[PDB]
Amino acid sequence: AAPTAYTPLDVAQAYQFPEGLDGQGQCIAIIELGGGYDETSLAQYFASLGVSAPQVVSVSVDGATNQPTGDPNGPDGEVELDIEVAGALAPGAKIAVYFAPNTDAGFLNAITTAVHDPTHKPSIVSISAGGPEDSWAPASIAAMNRAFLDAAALGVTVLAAAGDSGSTDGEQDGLYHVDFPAASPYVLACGGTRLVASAGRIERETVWNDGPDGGSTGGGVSRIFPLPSWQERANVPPSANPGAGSGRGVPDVAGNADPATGYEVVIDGETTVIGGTSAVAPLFAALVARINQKLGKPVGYLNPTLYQLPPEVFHDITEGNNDIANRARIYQAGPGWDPCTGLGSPIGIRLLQALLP
Ligand SMILES: [Ca+2]
Repeated sequence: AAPTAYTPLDVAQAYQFPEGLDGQGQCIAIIELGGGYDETSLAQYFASLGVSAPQVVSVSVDGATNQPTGDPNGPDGEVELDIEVAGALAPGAKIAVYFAPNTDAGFLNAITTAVHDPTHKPSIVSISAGGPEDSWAPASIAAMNRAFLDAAALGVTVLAAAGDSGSTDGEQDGLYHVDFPAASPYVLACGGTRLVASAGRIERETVWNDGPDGGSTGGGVSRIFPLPSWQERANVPPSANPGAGSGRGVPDVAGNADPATGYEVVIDGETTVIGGTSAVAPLFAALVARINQKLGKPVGYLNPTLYQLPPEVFHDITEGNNDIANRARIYQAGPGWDPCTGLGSPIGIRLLQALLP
């Protein structure tokens, strides 16, 4: 009931991120289509958490640059949240922030620029929500999906927030929708939960759903991408939309996103609390950076592997739903993979152990 907040370190601790690793030698690319960040907030924040501040650099795509508007409730909130969560948890990694115009081509160009970047050479790319998959021009979906396929072939991991408006994803057309890029089978789709945790244990973790007013995690069944071969044993249900039909299930994993149990951050000089699935992609980008550091080689495309690992690697979320439109409870969490939280929240050290040869 009482709203709370965690520093990113608290959340990493709850998910048992592997100790002694900080992402040294890795580079995490973060895609942004607006706003900016200021060095003052970043320095104050990293100093406050006691971590050595990671190097953060901006990359201009199609003429766009780092331009904070100064409004803590504007786009700077998302930009600084992304950098602060990733940087606080993989402080040994270099962070490259790619700014592009807010257009389909700018978004595509930022991704490809990051993936093929010979100067920054990122091994991981973190992206926020981009909109209901069926609101996208088909040619844009194809181009974006190919960019993700290329990243997978190149050994670059791509993570994307699943959305903040539940199973309907902000549309009021009487249908359920999943968000893109999360829906691409080549992206690690990140859903959201409400986490109640302390240093040594998770007291409770449920689906993030604060109703129409407070938001809810995206999740569902794609109407564009077929059910991947590697996801056929996850028990993805048919789409809830009349006509049903199988399709790629969203999300793949999930982590704390509820603003009511949000992240303490500093935006435009102001200490405040922010949530949303935009926090989850960078959170897990940091985990992957630590794992890549230990393995000595990037894990790249992880989806097929994740779905074949033993379930002990994940914390299964079984309670809650992401319906903020009606009383049907579509979709609902339950034992095993579900369309609200996927495989659940990863247990960092067990995931690393499972990936060690
Ligand atoms: Ca579950």
